[PDB]
Amino acid sequence: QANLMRLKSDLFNRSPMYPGPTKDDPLTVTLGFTLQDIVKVDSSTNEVDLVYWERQRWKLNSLMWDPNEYGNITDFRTSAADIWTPDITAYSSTRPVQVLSPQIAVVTHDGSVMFIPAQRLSFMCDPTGVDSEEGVTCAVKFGSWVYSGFEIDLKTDTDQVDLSSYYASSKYEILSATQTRQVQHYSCCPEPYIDVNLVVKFRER
Amino acid sequence: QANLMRLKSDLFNRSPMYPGPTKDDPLTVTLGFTLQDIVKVDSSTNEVDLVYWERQRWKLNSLMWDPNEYGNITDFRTSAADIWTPDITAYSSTRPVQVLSPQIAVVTHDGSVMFIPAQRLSFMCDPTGVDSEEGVTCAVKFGSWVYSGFEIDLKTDTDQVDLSSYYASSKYEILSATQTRQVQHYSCCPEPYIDVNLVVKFRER
Amino acid sequence: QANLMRLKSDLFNRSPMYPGPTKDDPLTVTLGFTLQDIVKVDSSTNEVDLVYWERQRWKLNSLMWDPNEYGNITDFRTSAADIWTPDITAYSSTRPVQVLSPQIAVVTHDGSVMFIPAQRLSFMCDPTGVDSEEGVTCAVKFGSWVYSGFEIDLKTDTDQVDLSSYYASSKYEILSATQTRQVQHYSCCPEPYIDVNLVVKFRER
Amino acid sequence: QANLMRLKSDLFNRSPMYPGPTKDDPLTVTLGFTLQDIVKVDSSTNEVDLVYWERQRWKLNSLMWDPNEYGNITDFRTSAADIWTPDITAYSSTRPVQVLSPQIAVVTHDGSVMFIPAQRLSFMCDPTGVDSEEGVTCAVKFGSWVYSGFEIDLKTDTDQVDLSSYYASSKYEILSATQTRQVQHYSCCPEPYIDVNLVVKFRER
Amino acid sequence: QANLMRLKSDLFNRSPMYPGPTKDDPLTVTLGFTLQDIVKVDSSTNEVDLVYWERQRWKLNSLMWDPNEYGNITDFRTSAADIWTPDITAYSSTRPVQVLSPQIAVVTHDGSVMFIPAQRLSFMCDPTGVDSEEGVTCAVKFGSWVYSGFEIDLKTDTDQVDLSSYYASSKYEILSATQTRQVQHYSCCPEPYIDVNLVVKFRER
Ligand SMILES: CN1[C@@H]2CCC[C@H]1C[C@@H](NC(=O)c1nn(C)c3ccccc13)C2
Ligand SMILES: CN1[C@@H]2CCC[C@H]1C[C@@H](NC(=O)c1nn(C)c3ccccc13)C2
Ligand SMILES: CN1[C@@H]2CCC[C@H]1C[C@@H](NC(=O)c1nn(C)c3ccccc13)C2
Ligand SMILES: CN1[C@@H]2CCC[C@H]1C[C@@H](NC(=O)c1nn(C)c3ccccc13)C2
Ligand SMILES: CN1[C@@H]2CCC[C@H]1C[C@H](NC(=O)c1nn(C)c3ccccc13)C2
Ligand SMILES: *C1O[C@H](CO)[C@@H](O)[C@H](O)[C@H]1NC(C)=O
Ligand SMILES: *[C@@H]1O[C@H](CO)[C@@H](O)[C@H](O)[C@H]1NC(C)=O
Ligand SMILES: *[C@@H]1O[C@H](CO)[C@@H](O)[C@H](O)[C@H]1NC(C)=O
Ligand SMILES: *[C@@H]1O[C@H](CO)[C@@H](O)[C@H](O)[C@H]1NC(C)=O
Ligand code: NA
Repeated sequence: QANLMRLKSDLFNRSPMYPGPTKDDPLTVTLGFTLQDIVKVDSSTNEVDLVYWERQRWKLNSLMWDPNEYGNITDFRTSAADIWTPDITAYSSTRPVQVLSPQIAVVTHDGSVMFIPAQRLSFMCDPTGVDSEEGVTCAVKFGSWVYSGFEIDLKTDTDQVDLSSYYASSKYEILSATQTRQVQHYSCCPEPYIDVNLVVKFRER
Repeated sequence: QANLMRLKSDLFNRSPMYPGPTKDDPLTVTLGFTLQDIVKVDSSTNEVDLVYWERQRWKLNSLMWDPNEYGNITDFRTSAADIWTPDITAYSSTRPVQVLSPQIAVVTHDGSVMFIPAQRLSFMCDPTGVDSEEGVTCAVKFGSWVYSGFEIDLKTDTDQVDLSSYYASSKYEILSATQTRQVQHYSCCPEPYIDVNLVVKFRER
Repeated sequence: QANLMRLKSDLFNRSPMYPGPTKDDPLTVTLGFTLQDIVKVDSSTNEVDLVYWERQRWKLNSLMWDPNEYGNITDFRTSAADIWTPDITAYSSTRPVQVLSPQIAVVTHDGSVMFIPAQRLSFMCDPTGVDSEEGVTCAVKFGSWVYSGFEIDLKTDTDQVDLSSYYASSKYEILSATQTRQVQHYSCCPEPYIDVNLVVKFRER
Repeated sequence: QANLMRLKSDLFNRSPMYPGPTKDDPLTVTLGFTLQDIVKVDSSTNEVDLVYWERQRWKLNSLMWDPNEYGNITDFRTSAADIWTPDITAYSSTRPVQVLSPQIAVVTHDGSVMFIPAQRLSFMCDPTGVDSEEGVTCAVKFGSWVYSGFEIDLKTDTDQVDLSSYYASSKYEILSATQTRQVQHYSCCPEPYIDVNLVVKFRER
Repeated sequence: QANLMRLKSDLFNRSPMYPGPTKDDPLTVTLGFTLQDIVKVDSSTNEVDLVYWERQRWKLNSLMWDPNEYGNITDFRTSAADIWTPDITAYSSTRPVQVLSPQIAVVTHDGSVMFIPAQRLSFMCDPTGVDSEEGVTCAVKFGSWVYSGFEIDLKTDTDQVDLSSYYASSKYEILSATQTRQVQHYSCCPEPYIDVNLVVKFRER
């Protein structure tokens, strides 16, 4: 708490805050999902609720420091409201996402930030076939809402969704879960937008 | 990050916020709807729920700059709470509108602002006949709540609601989707009032 | 915009906020209701849901200005948070009232304020007989919570509830809707309180 | 209004907020309840919902003033957020309480404060026998959450619950309703613990 | 109350905010659960709702003080927002935890802090067999969300969950309730994490 108080002051109070990436200084955000449980399936309205962890990672020069000047501190924890965060969001949610975890990020001396919110999400899915052997497939896109591919690019560290914390006695079993970076060119806008596509095939019991 | 900080502070920290339009200095807000899905139909209460993107566009002289002065930044993204926004509301909602996307807008050097919140709206519609071949038509009007057409004029770039992102496997099919500007030279108050009427015709299957 | 910025700064940033009325300087608030729809009837809990606009009007000398001193501005819109508002509330709600419109008010140069929040309200009503030819009668009264008649008085411009914007395809037809000034005395307190009684008789179909 | 603003400035700005009661300077909170309706009874979850008013009264020397020094002002109204309030909490709630009235308090020149929030409360109650003629009895205790009897004392003005505003067409019929101060000493601690027990016997029709 | 104001001002305002523990200056959080009721069991979504109090205890050296310098004050109550708090969270919640008690803590002159918030938690649990004589078992982990064992270790003053406040007329009786410290090693990280595993076996009637 000696040099850690002095470090956080030198980063947040003295210096201004990141106003977000630009075309001249773009940013790459790494995205990884941890599927925990499929909680609800509404066939009357086509809604499916997921509980998942959202791994987000990015790096800013204006967060870097030299450990030898701050008690050999390599990393720290702080409120996610102390730093800038990307506007990563689902394209087809039907309700406001609810947050299940503390909003705290980890900041490392290279300027890399690690932020992993646990969330609950209702989204659009016709769940017809979930009670069959073949199951049913759903998909929901995640990406920046207002920044283009020239300002925020996405990447994944793997095409496989982490299922190592999927709830055992879940009403549903996961057949396949894949997260896949796409580059989307919409008819509305001259700039492309980049998303990671969370695709899940699943079935009952 | 260097020129953008200076730009954001010159625009926001060096002038009081735009107090809004007046009779002498009216404003034109362009409006457009993207129907993503019809999410709920209640024939017992006559409530229908929509998920849509509401595109709002306007231009302010006080938000103009010369890029040459700012490292040739032509546009930037900022929190919607940094800038003035129009009081566009649905005239027949039954529940508070729920925001599904980040509250971020796009400001351009010409002074223009693009703001597209994704939203869930519950409004008044008798869905009787939805299970017929002919379907049922709902309608909901959007406009400024407190500004007359003398301060805020409305406008659409097209009469057709954007259906390019409509849920491929939706519970309902859209038969027609129109967005129409309407002007009341009388609405219980001696003053011209303007709305954009959203008319949606749809049926089950 | 230059003059309006100045008027608002002069009103809101150079004088302490109005501390509300007192016995020595009372206030009269005008109240009117516009019934848009009866959205829910629950005979198992005796709750009825209304959607209405509540019109509130009052005058403060501390909001007066001479137009000549400010570009001939005669009136402007501002956030309701910028001004004092009366604590008018429904007496028999069963759930927190929900606001459906922007919290913005019109201020006029003579010091008059017009504030019209659209709302959804759940209140105590036994709807027994609503499917009868005669119908059922519900009532909810609205008043200040902590200001007596010596500090806040209420009046109405008409005794008839505005039904000109009632949903044409509502589940319920309105047989009569009145709004009446009433003096209430409580056992706890000597001072009388003033409210406005909203009486609505309606039926199905 | 000049004297009021001056008085408010003197109480809330020329001084720090009351840090709360201590063992050297204890405080007595008078508690009284007003039952308005019993709105929900869930026999499967053992939850009952009340709509009631919680009357709290205490007196601070720091809130005293001589009316002669302030143009004869003997009392005023002000947002509950401007002053300290006791942590009177229900001990067996199942859900967060929902506020139904404005949060304004009345402050009298003797330093006394009167604060009466209207609330919807969900609490633990096996309602078995509510349809019988003997009905059912439910109870919920109210007191400080973190202050012992050494810091906050509780007191009632009467043992009868105010039924003068009980909903006339309520689904239920109140057989008895009492509010009783209770003290429980413990062998580990010299500090007593104080609560007011709200006991309601009721039945259908 | 004069001494208390000066104490709180010396500890909070004339001192930098505690930045949380590190590898160098780690922290031990003592954890305890008082179970009040099992309020909901959903067998179609595998969700169980608990209401409980969560006793948190820890000690900062930065919150120590000499009572002799501040009028023999041994402890005081203050908002949980005035001080740093551990990010203890449930690992398998399905909805945001709902706080039922005031967010106030107690700080002792030795620097120790006791924080006991009442809560409603929804978590993943297959309730299959609850209506049987053997009953059913649920488990939920609680621990820091961003800190490892190096920064935060957990402790329990006992291994039995307090059932002395369990609702007597509950829909369910408890068969066993344990709170047991566990040390994990998730594959993502080379550092260990501490958690306390609340395990509850129970049944109807
Ligand atoms: C990820 N985001 C980007 C692409 C679409 C969804 C969001 C919002 C944002 N959308 C848009 O900018 C957008 N959408 N429509 C239908 C338009 C029509 C005309 C002009 C702009 C737009 C950009
Ligand atoms: C966009 N807005 C304008 C047009 C109607 C919808 C909203 C509400 C606003 N309403 C009104 O201003 C309004 N309404 N009633 C019944 C009144 C009676 C007397 C004076 C004013 C009003 C006007
Ligand atoms: C409209 N108002 C609401 C809140 C305060 C003033 C009035 C009267 C009423 N509340 C009262 O103030 C009130 N009620 N009871 C039973 C009391 C007992 C002692 C002192 C005051 C009261 C409700
Ligand atoms: C207001 N309070 C009451 C209700 C819950 C919150 C607080 C905590 C309080 N509990 C106590 O602090 C408590 N209880 N027992 C049996 C003890 C034995 C030794 C030391 C402390 C306690 C109970
Ligand atoms: C369960 N966890 C959460 C809460 C604390 C213990 C652990 C550790 C912590 N972080 C992680 O869970 C975590 N980190 N990375 C890089 C991951 C990659 C894939 C899956 C999970 C993670 C948060
Ligand atoms: C508390 O403070 C007083 C004042 O200085 C001190 O003299 C005394 O030791 C303490 N209390 C007792 C035991 O008198
Ligand atoms: C755009 O502005 C930049 C400022 O660095 C300038 O270097 C550049 O010349 C400008 N564009 C043109 C016309 O080259
Ligand atoms: C307002 O209007 C009057 C009359 O038209 C005009 O003479 C005066 O200059 C105006 N004041 C301002 C500042 O616009
Ligand atoms: C209160 O002020 C008025 C004068 O404005 C006067 O009637 C009265 O004397 C004053 N109070 C007392 C106690 O005199
Ligand atoms: Na009243």
